[PDB]
Amino acid sequence: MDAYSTRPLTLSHGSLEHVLLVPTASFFIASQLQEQFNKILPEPTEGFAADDEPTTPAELVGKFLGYVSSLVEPSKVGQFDQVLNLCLTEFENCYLEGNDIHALAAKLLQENDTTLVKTKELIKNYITARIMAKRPQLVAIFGGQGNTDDYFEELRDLYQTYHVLVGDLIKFSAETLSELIRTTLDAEKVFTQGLNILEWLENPSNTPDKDYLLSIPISCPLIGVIQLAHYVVTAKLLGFTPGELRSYLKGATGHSQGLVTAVAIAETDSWESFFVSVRKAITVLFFIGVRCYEAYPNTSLPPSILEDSLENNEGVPSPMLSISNLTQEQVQDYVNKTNSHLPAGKQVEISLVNGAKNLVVSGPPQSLYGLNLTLRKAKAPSGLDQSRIPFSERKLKFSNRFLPVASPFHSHLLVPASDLINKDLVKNNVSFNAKDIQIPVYDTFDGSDLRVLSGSISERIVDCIIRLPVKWETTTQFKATHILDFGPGGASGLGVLTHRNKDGTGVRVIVAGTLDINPDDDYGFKQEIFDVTSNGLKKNPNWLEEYHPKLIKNKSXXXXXXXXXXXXXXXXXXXXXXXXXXXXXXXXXXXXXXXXXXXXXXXXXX
Repeated sequence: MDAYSTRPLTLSHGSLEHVLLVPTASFFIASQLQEQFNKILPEPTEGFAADDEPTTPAELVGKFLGYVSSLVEPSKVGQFDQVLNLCLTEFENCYLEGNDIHALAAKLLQENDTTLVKTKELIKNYITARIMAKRPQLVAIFGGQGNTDDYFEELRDLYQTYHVLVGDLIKFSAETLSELIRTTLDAEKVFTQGLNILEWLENPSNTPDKDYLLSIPISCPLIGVIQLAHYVVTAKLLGFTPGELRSYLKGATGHSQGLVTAVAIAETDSWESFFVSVRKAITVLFFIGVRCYEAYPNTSLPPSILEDSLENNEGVPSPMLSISNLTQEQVQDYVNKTNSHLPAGKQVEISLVNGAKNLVVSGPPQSLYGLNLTLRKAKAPSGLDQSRIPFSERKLKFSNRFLPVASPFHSHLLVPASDLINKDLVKNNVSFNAKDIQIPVYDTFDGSDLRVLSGSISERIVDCIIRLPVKWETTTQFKATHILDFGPGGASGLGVLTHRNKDGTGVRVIVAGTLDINPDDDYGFKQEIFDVTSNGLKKNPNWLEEYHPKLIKNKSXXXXXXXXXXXXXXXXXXXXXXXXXXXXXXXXXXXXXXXXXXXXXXXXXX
């Protein structure tokens, strides 16, 4: 038949073996999901689930047929098995000719309308419909504790979009994690939000409490999941292996919480070597969050400090604190001003050195709240005094907001369980971390190859997290062209922060989202497009110094332009103009005829 409803696309008549099962489908695409949906097409045009691109009918035909389909590989009869496929292949030659419809999703955002969730839907309406019964320089960066408040609604949408591409590891890792809680004692009495992570996907009505979903022994292994769930679609929808993906690299430099996958992605040969490489990550990550919680748990705060925290609008008073928009060491004075009197058990330490202007400080929260007092001291109240001699006396502008982090990471109170887990890592045969590092994974601090064993590597992996800062600019050190990031979702979690650091450099890419914002850190669709690479220019190599030899011996003309305000009002400045410079002269009393009759007199003698 055809795609009806104000946007036409025919369906080829296959001479009477489809076109009697086409009324099984087309009159079922005459369902009320399209026929209460085409009256909204005239006045609020393509408002809701109808025809926003001319092939939006071709996917809802293709998806709804796949949704009431055979639905299991022991397939139902051809109306739910094969009339998809001829409709698929006719769709496959209709608008895409291949070319990886994520690229057409950018061409769905640009050529047709800007509805990302409808842009995202048709891929799911392609991919599950595709797999149904048939049709089967680079730097990597992982993230950690990033600018993300969910870590899971990000993930829950990812499994909802690509059920084909994650459901194996979803089945893999949640099984291990539901077994990981039992295997160590004194962990079962920590996880009273019970760790059936698979359940929370299909059942978020009794989801984990979102604040307790931000907690350490629910989230620290969970961050490894989303980068894994993004690594597999990077393999599967490119049709590659991670061993194929580990070939085309130059970097593999993960964050503090994400260094574990950087080691795990340094060593991943094939898809069965993938899962032990998963088991590298999760079994490292799972034992981390529980023991530091046993080393130090969440302090439930008295409600007066709950008040004053949000009065300054820094947010939830969690034991981790960030500052932006300053140079260094001024805060370090104020740390000393706090730690002049505070106990060693209540000491304050600057944690992370990400960003030449930004800093992160963790510690016991009241002490970090105590820092916020002298942060409020000497603070500009965001009233205007830059217009009154700014670079002599003006107080400075900050961002004293907190972090969604349950534990004081990179601290000096998180010493002992890091030494305890070293026994707990060699208990079960995953702590090898051999010479199978192919690409040199840069360390967070002093970013070596990491295959400098005499580390028994997953102790330095422990040691780099809660003992030491990051110093992220020195960490990076890239002779790169682009950077893939696998941070915890969005254009907020450490994707921009690399770009915020270095400029004149790569065109850094983040796996999450088919969205974009602007040509800053473009992403999503470039993973498998064609014929249009980008290149964020080296604003240093480009537009620098100059010297030459012209067509007729001249330059571009002697770089100096000068213009006074009283000393540019005669024939006198026309001698320097007669010399070797650019002279600009105006504003000479009488607007009429003065410096006008004089202009030719400034021209004849020019």
